[PDB]
Amino acid sequence: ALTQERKNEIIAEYRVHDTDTGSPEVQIAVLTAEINSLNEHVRVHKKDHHSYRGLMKMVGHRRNLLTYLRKKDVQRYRELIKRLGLR
Amino acid sequence: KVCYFTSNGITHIDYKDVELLKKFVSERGKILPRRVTGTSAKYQRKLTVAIKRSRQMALLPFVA
Amino acid sequence: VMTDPIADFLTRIRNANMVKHDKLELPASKIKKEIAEILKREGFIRDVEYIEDDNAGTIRVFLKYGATGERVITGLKRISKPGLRVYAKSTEVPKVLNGLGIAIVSTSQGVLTDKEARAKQVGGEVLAYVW
Amino acid sequence: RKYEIMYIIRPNIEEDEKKAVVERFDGILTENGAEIIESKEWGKRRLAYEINDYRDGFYHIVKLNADKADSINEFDRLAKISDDIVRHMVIKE
RNA sequence: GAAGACUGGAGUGCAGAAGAGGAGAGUGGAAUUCCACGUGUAGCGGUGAAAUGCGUAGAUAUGUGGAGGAACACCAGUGGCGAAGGCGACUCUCUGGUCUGUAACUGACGCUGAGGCGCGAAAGCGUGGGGAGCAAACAGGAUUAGAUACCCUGGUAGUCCACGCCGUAAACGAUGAGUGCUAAGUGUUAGGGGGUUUCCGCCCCUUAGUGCUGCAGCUAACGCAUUAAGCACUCCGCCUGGGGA
Ligand SMILES: [Mg+2]
Ligand SMILES: [Mg+2]
Ligand SMILES: [Mg+2]
Ligand SMILES: [Mg+2]
Ligand SMILES: [Mg+2]
Ligand SMILES: [Mg+2]
Ligand SMILES: [Mg+2]
Ligand SMILES: [Mg+2]
Ligand SMILES: [Mg+2]
Ligand SMILES: [Mg+2]
Ligand SMILES: [Mg+2]
Ligand SMILES: [Mg+2]
Ligand SMILES: [Mg+2]
Ligand SMILES: [Mg+2]
Ligand SMILES: [Mg+2]
Ligand SMILES: [Mg+2]
Ligand SMILES: [Mg+2]
Ligand SMILES: [Mg+2]
Ligand SMILES: [Mg+2]
Ligand SMILES: [Mg+2]
Ligand SMILES: [Mg+2]
Ligand SMILES: [Mg+2]
Ligand SMILES: [Mg+2]
Ligand SMILES: [Mg+2]
Repeated sequence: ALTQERKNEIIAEYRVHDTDTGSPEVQIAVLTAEINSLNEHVRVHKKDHHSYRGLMKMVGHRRNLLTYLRKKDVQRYRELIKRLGLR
Repeated sequence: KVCYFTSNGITHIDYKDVELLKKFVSERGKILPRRVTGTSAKYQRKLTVAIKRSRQMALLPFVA
Repeated sequence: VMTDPIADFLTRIRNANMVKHDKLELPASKIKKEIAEILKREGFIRDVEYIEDDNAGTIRVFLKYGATGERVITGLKRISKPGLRVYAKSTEVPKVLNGLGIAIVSTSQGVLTDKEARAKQVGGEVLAYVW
Repeated sequence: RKYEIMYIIRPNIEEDEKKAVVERFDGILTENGAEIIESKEWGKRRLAYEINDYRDGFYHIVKLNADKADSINEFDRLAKISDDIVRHMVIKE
């Protein structure tokens, strides 16, 4: 997991306004950070399958959120995707 | 019967306290069943953890 | 409910009858209110009331029984489910129990009973059979 | 994150070298960014069983507030390799 | 279909809780086996009975010391966790899921899912290690009309660890997943609220699991019955007499 602070800087950095916590711009950023953190654990611990399932579930959830954001409002999607360096 | 730590509000069963743990082990060091001790399951788990942790440090005998 | 709320309404009424309940409350909707009004005006229930709340509102219905039970309403079924929707022409509107029961049809002038849909010579999606 | 280390020093030891081996491990924890909060000795006790040919020991307790988790590892290694400690245990809390 | 709006479905934030969930490293005590050394001496072991077998080249027994492997007594409980397989000694590092409480945030962002991709008990295969117990194949002794078996004395592959294959089972709740509705009574696990009491404590309410007994309802019957096999909606998989197969 990401330490509470490490999560909070990401939340504060990707806020669309002063008080949000659940907007897609925040959830996608946090999920990207978490799966990146899990990438190297999977790389070094290659026989941990019960955590690979969690990684796959996170990837699927983040993809669904990205699809929703793209459909609803394209400009936000194309700004955020460039900010996070996705694709 | 009534639980011990629940009555005395003891929220922590430390493994540095041999005299308290002497009550819950029989004449041979075997942990007494919860039915005889009369403690709650939640505190029984902590108690068993503490008994094993104390046994590891030669504070209590494995077999007496 | 998740997929089809009208079927949920019908099955709630059916479940309430089986154990001889007296009233039932459920979430409200613009079509459920009108179905309840048709049921009351036709004579299959006793009363309907609307209770207001924050999000959407609630509707309660008081069911009707004879002097010694004898369920006034003895059967409900849904015809046009989300997986298959059925439409009826003006000359194809079904007759339930030789007119003893009623069929609800959502025509171009609101939802109508089977009888009054044959007065305006209009048809549409059949929702439910009640008898 | 806080910690707690217990270890037993052999009985047949003299006060000077006993203090030397007491303070060597305190120093080895301080070699890394680990703040010691306590170093009190918990005293002579009689072992419930003979872990070695021995029957008694100096029980010693240390409190730490470390984060990097390397000080405890180095203590573990250089206390396992030494023959002036018979048994030790690190606990996280 | 399009343009808006909302929060009850879904998710995040904040405060708590429990757990044999998984991967890596280190450590512990009982017990079997073997080896060395004192005491001793005539048997030990084994079965329905007996024998094969071990022992005067001195065992079995008994006391001390040493070596190595595998599994973790008591706790332990229709208890817990995980999607399934499955997970039980202790400590540290890296990690996934779940529940309760709050109403702060987004505002339908959801369900199912052919083909695809991953996991998948045990036996089994390839390379390199390890081998204390156990034990397919095998040898001897017994029983039997016969005994390629049950029983007894031994015993190799394997059971263990590293990497890569295999992809099966009575892989079972013989019961696909999601949602809503429909009498009660009583145990247990993890939480929240309240009344009383000086606190422990007694009682009620409530959320999420796990057991039992039973009304309506269902079934050919046995039985299921708020953890449905009852009443309904969405999506998927499968069946159409037996043998051949
Ligand atoms: Mg919610
Ligand atoms: Mg745990
Ligand atoms: Mg674990
Ligand atoms: Mg031993
Ligand atoms: Mg001997
Ligand atoms: Mg589960
Ligand atoms: Mg708003
Ligand atoms: Mg699904
Ligand atoms: Mg498939
Ligand atoms: Mg195997
Ligand atoms: Mg092999
Ligand atoms: Mg033979
Ligand atoms: Mg054998
Ligand atoms: Mg099969
Ligand atoms: Mg087959
Ligand atoms: Mg099974
Ligand atoms: Mg089957
Ligand atoms: Mg179902
Ligand atoms: Mg209370
Ligand atoms: Mg329940
Ligand atoms: Mg239910
Ligand atoms: Mg059936
Ligand atoms: Mg045939
Ligand atoms: Mg045929």
